Amino acid sequence: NSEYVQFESRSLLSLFTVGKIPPVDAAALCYWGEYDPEMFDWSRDYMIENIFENLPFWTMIKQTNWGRIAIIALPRFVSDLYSNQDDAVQVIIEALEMAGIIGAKFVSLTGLIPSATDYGLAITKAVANREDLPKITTGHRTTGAAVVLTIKKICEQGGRDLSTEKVGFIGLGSVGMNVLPLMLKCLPHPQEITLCDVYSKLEFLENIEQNLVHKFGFKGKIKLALSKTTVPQEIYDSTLIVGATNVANVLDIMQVKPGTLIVDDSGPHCFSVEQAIKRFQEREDILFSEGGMLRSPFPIKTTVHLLPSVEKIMEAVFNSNPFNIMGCAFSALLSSQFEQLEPTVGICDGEQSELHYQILQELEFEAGDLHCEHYVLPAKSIANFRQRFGKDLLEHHHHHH
Amino acid sequence: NEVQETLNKEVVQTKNSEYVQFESRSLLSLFTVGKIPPVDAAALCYWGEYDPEMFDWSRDYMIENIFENLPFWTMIKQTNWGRIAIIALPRFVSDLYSNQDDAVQVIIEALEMAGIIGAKFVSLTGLIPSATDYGLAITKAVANREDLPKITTGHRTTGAAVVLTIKKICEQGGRDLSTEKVGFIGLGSVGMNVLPLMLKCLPHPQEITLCDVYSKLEFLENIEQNLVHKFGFKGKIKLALSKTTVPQEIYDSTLIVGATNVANVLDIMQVKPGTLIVDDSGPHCFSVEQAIKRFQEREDILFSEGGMLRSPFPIKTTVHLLPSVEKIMNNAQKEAVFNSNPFNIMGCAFSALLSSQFEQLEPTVGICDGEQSELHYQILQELEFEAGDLHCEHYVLPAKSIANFRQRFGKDLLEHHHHH
Repeated sequence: NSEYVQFESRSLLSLFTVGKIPPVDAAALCYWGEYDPEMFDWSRDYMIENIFENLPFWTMIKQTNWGRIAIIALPRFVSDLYSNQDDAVQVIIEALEMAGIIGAKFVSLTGLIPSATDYGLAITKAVANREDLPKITTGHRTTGAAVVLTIKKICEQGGRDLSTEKVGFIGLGSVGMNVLPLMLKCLPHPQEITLCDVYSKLEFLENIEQNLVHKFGFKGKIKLALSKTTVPQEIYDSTLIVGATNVANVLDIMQVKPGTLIVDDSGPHCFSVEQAIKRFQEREDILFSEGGMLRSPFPIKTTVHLLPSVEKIMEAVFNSNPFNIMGCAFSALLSSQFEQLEPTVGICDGEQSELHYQILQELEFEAGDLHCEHYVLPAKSIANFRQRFGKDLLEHHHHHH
Repeated sequence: NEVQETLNKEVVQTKNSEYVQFESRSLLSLFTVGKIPPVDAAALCYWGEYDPEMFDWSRDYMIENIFENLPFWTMIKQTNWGRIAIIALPRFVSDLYSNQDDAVQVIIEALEMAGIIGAKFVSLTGLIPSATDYGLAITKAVANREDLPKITTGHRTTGAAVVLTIKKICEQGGRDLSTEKVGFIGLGSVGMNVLPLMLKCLPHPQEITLCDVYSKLEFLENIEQNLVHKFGFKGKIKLALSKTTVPQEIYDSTLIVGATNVANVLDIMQVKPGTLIVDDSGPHCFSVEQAIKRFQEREDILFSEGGMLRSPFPIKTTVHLLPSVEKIMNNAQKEAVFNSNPFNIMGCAFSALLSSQFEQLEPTVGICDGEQSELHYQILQELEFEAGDLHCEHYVLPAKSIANFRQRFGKDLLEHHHHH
């Protein structure tokens, strides 16, 4: 019941081969989340062998004003990619072969696929000098641009100036190392920056601190804090929290002070999504949103083909914003339309993300409106937040517990 | 549920042949991930006739929700000369006869799929030619297109297979063709191919009887005149006209070559003892079960398929059943059809591979230049090809029974029987 979301009962691969579906220009690989024994009544290995059949599954088509992109689901769960890298690389190459057939020239590795494939390098090992396959990309330079666009939006809608914010970064990984230099070059420098990571990355954080004062030109307070399973209480003194970590529920959403802004690319989210919604509905004292979601100026027509096996035991996709598309997936389409936006493999210099930011703003792209998975923060609640939690009013709220 | 579900599966994973092998996963999907090499040709087929007892679904439900109005790549034939894809159109026999425009449309879509998996030529097997004006209805719709593989009716190759079956049924029966009174039932597409080819490659018979429906009298009269001038036939030529059932005149024939599409026109119980029968008809012009019953009790006839070829080397066949249908066949002998002669392949399907390897063998659309079949016959012989062993659908004639026929109805023994 919408012209921008339509379900297709027949296989998209078959319809393509009979000339009923035009080729795509790019593709994006995803996985089936994590296995839940209450959702499905099969075992994990039975679903991999008999339901997914160890084959890539072309499940979605997104028609944008800048090309078409196919969504292909690998026949694995997220834990299966981490426990066997060789098998994960193998199923990706097969998915790359299918993506090349349907016309894709670039393929994004969405979710935790980079974190499990040496950020794409484990795949380039097996591709060697093969050319018949489309080129892979982690899309993390576009994800970083989407995070910076969300920082800009959550501060604008919150009625808060970034230059008088105390920003805390949880997780300085591939996406994290793209956001921090890009944030300083596109937005006003904050009053304070806090870097937080594992003990293994102390010298790593110590480096970024020194790069912050010389190379990036940050002249504010820089503090270093280390996480042990959970975040140090020091991070709760931050007024804006930027999360880009792979460990889940590291931030206690009930310990953040009233008026905190949270931008989290992490999927899974570094905080409890359900506890954040409940606090926001009762208190309306926080702003939190996805970090890696982009909002296109023009709507996107999404065709959906569910696996008939899983379709029986299933809203979710129809209950979506037709203007929204993930920055990681869209990155493959960007590389296919703009040769200057080269694909990214592994962790490398994050300065080039400024090109992605400029292009995204040139096309009148902005971050997706403030939302977290299924929940969209209502505009009237955001307005109530702006009137109640300006910088001059943060000290005048009771911090529970 | 799982536990037993998996057990069941484990067992039927009998996959027992190095020549025939079942694949539970989609052949199209396995191709797109580089696990299945491209093919050189394809063959289009259909799901036979719908009988409400075989399947438990409605005919419309199966077309819309089981076939999903899409072609189904169901088989791969790996021969020593190329690979062929067997693609099933989402239609039955009547769906092709009742709507030609829709039949052409789904055929176009099948050509599109065949081209993607690498096929350069596509055969129209079964009754598809008779339902698409022998390909002309498809050629008119693909006009001005260069992106699709070329279609062919393959009837020049089926005709070569029929002549090869005539040569084999006479050799195994211990009979000489030059002392046979041959009767042709149906001078259609393949019939107009076998008659000129038979005279140009095998010894001329003593007598020839042309038999068809009434409206084609002067057509039969004209080819009769072509028989005496074009091919130098100096034997007796009689013309009989059939209506509903063959005329008694061809029951006087000792070798019967059927090439008609109307079924049960020849009474197998009226055939004189010692008669040899080759039939391409699909539906067979005779009752198959009555022929098996008479052959098992009396062993006084030889009958076989006409359009089946036998390759000198075995053929590796990959079979992927429709998962919906696979559970309805369950574990009966409908899956014992897996057991088949790995040397056997239909001449119609094999024709598409022949055109992809030999440029002199042009695709055929419409009924034309039947003599040209001689090429098809010559190359096939140079490749050491022969007709399939004497068989009729599921039944293969045992060698001991064929020997009993040759011992009792050989070349010098036919004249010493009751009906001469």
